[PDB]
Amino acid sequence: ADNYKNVINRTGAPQYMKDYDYDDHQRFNPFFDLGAWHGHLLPDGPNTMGGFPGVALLTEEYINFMASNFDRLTVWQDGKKVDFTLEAYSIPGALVQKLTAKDVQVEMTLRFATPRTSLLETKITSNKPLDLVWDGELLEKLEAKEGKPLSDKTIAGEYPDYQRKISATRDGLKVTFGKVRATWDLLTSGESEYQVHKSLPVQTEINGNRFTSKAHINGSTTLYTTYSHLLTAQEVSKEQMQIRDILARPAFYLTASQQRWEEYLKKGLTNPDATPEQTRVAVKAIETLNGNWRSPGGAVKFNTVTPSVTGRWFSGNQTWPWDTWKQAFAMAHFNPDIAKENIRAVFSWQIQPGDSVRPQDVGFVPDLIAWNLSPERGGDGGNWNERNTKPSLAAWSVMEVYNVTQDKTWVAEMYPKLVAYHDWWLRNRDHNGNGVPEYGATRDKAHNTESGEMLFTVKKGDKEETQSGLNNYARVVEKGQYDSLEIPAQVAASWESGRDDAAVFGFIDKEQLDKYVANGGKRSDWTVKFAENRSQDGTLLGYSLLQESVDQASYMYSDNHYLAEMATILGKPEEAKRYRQLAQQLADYINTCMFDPTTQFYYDVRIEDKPLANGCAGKPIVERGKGPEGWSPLFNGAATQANADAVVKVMLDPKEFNTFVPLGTAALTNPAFGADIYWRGRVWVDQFWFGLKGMERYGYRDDALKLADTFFRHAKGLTADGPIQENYNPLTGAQQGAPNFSWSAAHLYMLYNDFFRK
Amino acid sequence: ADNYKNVINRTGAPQYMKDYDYDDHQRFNPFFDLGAWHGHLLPDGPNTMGGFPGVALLTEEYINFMASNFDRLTVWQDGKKVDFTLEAYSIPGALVQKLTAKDVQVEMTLRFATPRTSLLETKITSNKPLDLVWDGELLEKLEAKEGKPLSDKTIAGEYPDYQRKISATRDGLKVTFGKVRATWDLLTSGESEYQVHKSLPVQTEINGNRFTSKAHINGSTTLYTTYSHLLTAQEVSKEQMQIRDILARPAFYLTASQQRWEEYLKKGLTNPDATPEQTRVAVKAIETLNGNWRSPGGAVKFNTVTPSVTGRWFSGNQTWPWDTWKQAFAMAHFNPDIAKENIRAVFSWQIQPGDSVRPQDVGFVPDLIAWNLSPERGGDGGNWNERNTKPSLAAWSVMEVYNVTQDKTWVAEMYPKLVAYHDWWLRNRDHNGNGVPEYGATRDKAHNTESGEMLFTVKKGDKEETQSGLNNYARVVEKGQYDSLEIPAQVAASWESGRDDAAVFGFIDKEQLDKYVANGGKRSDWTVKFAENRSQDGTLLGYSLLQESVDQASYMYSDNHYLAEMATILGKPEEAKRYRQLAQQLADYINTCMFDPTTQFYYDVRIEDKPLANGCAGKPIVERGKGPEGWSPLFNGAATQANADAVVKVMLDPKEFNTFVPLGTAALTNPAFGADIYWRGRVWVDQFWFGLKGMERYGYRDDALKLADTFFRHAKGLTADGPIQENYNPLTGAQQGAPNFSWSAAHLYMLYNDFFRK
Ligand SMILES: [Ca+2]
Ligand SMILES: [Ca+2]
Repeated sequence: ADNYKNVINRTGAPQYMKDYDYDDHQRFNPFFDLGAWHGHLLPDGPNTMGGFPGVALLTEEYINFMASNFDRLTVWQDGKKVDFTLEAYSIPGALVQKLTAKDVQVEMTLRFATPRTSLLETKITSNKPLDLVWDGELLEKLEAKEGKPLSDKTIAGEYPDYQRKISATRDGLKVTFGKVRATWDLLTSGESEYQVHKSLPVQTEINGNRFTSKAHINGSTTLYTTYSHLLTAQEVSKEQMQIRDILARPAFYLTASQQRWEEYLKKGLTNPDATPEQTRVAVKAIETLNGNWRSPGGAVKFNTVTPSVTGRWFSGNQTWPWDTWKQAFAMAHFNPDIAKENIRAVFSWQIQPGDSVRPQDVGFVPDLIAWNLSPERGGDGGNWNERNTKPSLAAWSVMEVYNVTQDKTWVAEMYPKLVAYHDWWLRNRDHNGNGVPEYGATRDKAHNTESGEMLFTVKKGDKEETQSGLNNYARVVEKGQYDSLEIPAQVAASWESGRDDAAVFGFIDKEQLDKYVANGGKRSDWTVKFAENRSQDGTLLGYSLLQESVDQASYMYSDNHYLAEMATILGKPEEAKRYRQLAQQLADYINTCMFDPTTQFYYDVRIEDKPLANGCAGKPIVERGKGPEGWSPLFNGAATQANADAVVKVMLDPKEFNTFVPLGTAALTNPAFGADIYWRGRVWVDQFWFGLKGMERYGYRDDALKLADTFFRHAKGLTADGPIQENYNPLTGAQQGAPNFSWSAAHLYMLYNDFFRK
Repeated sequence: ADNYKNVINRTGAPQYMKDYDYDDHQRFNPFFDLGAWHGHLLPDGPNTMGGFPGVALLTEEYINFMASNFDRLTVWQDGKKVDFTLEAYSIPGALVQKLTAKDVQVEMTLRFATPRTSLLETKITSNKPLDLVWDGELLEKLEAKEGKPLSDKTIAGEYPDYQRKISATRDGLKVTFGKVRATWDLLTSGESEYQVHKSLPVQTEINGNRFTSKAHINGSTTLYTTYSHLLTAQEVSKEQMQIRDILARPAFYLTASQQRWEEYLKKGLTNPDATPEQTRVAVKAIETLNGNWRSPGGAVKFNTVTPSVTGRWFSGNQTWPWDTWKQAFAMAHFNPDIAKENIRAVFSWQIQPGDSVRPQDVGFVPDLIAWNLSPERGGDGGNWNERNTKPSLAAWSVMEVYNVTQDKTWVAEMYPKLVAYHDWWLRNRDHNGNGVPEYGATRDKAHNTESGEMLFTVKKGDKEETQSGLNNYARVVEKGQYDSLEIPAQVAASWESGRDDAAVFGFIDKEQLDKYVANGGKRSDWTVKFAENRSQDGTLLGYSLLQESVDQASYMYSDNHYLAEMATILGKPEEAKRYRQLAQQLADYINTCMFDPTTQFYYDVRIEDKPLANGCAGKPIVERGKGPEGWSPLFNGAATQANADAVVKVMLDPKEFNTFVPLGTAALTNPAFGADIYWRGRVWVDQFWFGLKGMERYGYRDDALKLADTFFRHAKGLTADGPIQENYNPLTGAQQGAPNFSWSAAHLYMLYNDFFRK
């Protein structure tokens, strides 16, 4: 671990609870481990030297800073303060700082000991007795963006019930917090606490929101301190015995952390052809993913991994299916225990028969689960969402854990859950019943009235009229006399696709649409019709875009392929043959229906009023341009060799996808292309890797290696010490997105192992 | 009428269907009369000379231009066009233009003949034979704002089904229109037509959207032409016999129009002490109101008057109660037949027992009625609104008609309808049941769910959350952890008050609010709580602001006061005694509860959690500042002399309301004051006149006369030829609002009658 110092800049001295960057994400990168609910930063100068500033608290679903300096050590001799020089750095699994002075030296090492407690070793070297002083102060200011205050609002003024208080204890001190149910900002139980326990007797003076503690030592000695963020009264009670254990045998906990991390690196850094710089990227990915891992909390009874511990809306233990599949696929190779847990977390809330909220969605996996359940399920959580799910690469992910562990009991455990999810797609996301799914949405309070009528708002100029009923919707779409049409259910469908702004789903701005029509196209070519899915008895099951997506179909091909393998592993030959048959049928549909012989590429197809003579639901939507979904059949292995050869030529074309940073979310030729548009131009690491793997699968590994090299040389900040983000401008390589982004980290790790090299 | 040429500039050559000003109103002022559904403009120069350009069609609920030049005459002799010099002007009730040449002259007079037809007299004087040519062309461009096109969209491109078509006929030509149901822009039945009939045979050639008609005359001759905009097949059939009668006795129709207008002027201009300039303003008001008068159309079976025939959202026959009361009050003095009809139109849709939509609203008068009924009543109209009503000055208006006509049958006719409306307020707009109504909203699809749960949206940052249920609402308001709360029913309540952005109703911008709090005030001081009103058996009747408005209480005083007067006139002494008692109780409440001695003014009171010891629902809301409602008790006669004396001192204070243009919608001292804010500073003619009348009622006629003079000398454009608008900046006198605004015209006329003097 010592070979990788400061892979990510973890220094910082927060002055606001919400010390955000331009996109509302915490602008510092705290160290979290063991799935804990609090993190720490490194001192950035004389003002924070002696402690690890920026205590970051994960308040159920958000990350909020508690203080800048807190338990910062200063040393005194003969009544005079010792003058230290600072050296601070992070390593995978720990924060370290060394203070050097003539007669006194201090070496502090901070590692995590339990899912709720971090351990600080303060090794003091001194030839004479000394007086120690620790100080701390809770933050007062509420919000800032890029170092500048957004307002003069204070934490206490904004949250009168927070009522933070510092109290002395028999072996340290604790901060207590009142109950705050700020749905989108701060969530506490009224029983949460931040505790500080120490190995020596200390003298504490509390002055409101600041404190000063003193202690006298006789000479060189090593003290131990535990820091714990406990979210409930039960957690507080349970942790006490652990804290006692930690202080009694601190060496065991330091060693356990050290060995655990040596193992992550040993198991994960498996590419001997990688350069030191490329290996460092892999380590950054490992640090990022492990930092985003959260232990069980609230409604989530399993360890999980979120998109970003520092993200505005991705913190706490908020978990999404899409992210989980890629996260677990990567983590299977270095932290398999958590990879498995993350998958379990998502499936733990899979809809069961007789569900109290949506019995018509058996097998469904929620878009978002978190500490707090939605009001529909008895909680007060505002994030918990069941309006949609995400593209399914669940089987792919489960199989990867097996590839590494060869644990058949893991397959036995997950198989029935994967089958239930697989079956749900076919019942609730197959409007025309041809076995090829569509992205869509569920029946929900945000999508329809009490009686089941689909809600929608028509916008024209400054007029906004809300209506309901599929019939009325049909009439409105026909006339097309509106500037825009907002359908909550269709918005949810865009979320279900994983690319809510992609051109293929009808997203194009006025400027682009005008040019399109000016070139001979019709604005109606961009209208994606919507439909409801009802059972044979008339029961509303959900909704579907009247369009079948080629990536969706390819993921379904993958699902069947892996389910067939699992069935074989479990000794279920007949089920294996069925899935093998389902896979073949999907491959044939993908190749016959979604491949356009003329443009030599794959596209989505509309579910037209009547199917084509060949049985296809509709023709490929070539007019909306080419996108990454085009190589989904290659990545998933549904493509024929000839069609793959054709797609690869387009991918390598500099006028299409072979840009400064290759394989973006829309070809340069796409009418809705935008170099800065998230899903209509920007390059995402997952789609990029899918592309290279698809290329490799059909015999083009040499070309994939070339594109990977281009990516390594052009993707901005790759070899720097900044946090991992979400995407890149394809022309400039400039980064955008939330810092410490999990799925980017996951695919960067995959790239390191599969395509990066000297 | 000849003494008033060009009172309003009616010249113009529209080049767009929507030739709008900066606020989306048609930038020209077409001549409309007899309640017809089409209007004409005067030629602006050589380009339009020979015809009356800018055919304006009232397409059910909107005003849309059809063409610039249409049926424009040019005269030819020996193949050479006769060169004419132009003279054109409008007079009350007619448009006139004269073309002068050496040996040829043409005199054209255009007046309206029926509620669907205008008549043009073309008198040609010539010493030699001549070849006549009439030409026209339909507009092509869709929209522009003050001359600058808003896009390159064409009419046909925007409305593919409009399919305008010109066809030749044996006696002229016609333009037919396809069926267009563009709710917010253009409404046609698919059977509407614009017909041109002439007294002399002409050969018409059609070329796409343009036409040319030719005829040869042997010398001086006078021809007659009729122009008719017919909106339905039935109207088309019915008008034919009218056109025949018109062409058989053209001079009789011209005379009838002339006489009708001489009568309007004789009846209306009765102030012998007015200056020529002040009289001209009265004439402009008369022309404006008569132009906004519409004959029966669609669902409205009575003649009515709209806020503005040229308004973006006030055209067609859209009618509101608030406007109607003031419109009829003024029109009683010159066009009483239509004043009565306007009142009848509003009450024709008053809710009756057993109503199919809102049986719980018997007596209720809709906020907006128009050609097309709402979908809830079987139509496809989007304007028809029953989410709320308007302040009630219905009795006051009905009484003015009686004061002029002395027709007791009129009072007998309206009395029961007024009584029903009176009773509705007490049942559905008195949340705490103390007999003092509040402004509120009805049960509506836009306000609540099918089960009757009140809808509302909570906004925090970029997060929006639509919830339902009064209990949930109460909680949200208690926590106050939001930036804004959007409640459809409360929005409708602001519409019912007639001042949707008034300070007293909680409307204040961030800057102003931050300043208020910085000065020691509480932000919650501007929070107006809301409540539902339910009957004994639990039926939802509607909603009420938890606030009793002083103007509302004063209008209820007025209602009872005038009903008592009517009961006496109708010989119902016991009913009179009851209304007198109710009026008395309201006056006592207004004087005891809403008057604040300290600031010498009246204010709304909150309906506090518990009433005050004296029985008042709450303390006057003095902290939100003073507004025009403060003198409502004076205008309506509810104030005691002592309280009136106090209020008048504040009104005449230049640091409060006695500004450049006096008596605006918010005192200069109001914390939410804004010189350009419609309801928080701007001066409206109705509130101004209410103030002068209130002043006069309590002995201050001298001061009211002075303010009237100040208004006449300071209100911008008053003596110019521009159309009447909505309001004025109190500091500069600058105008804003829809052109040809009815209620401003109504009150300007009242000012002419009551206070304007030499
Ligand atoms: Ca399908
Ligand atoms: Ca009341």
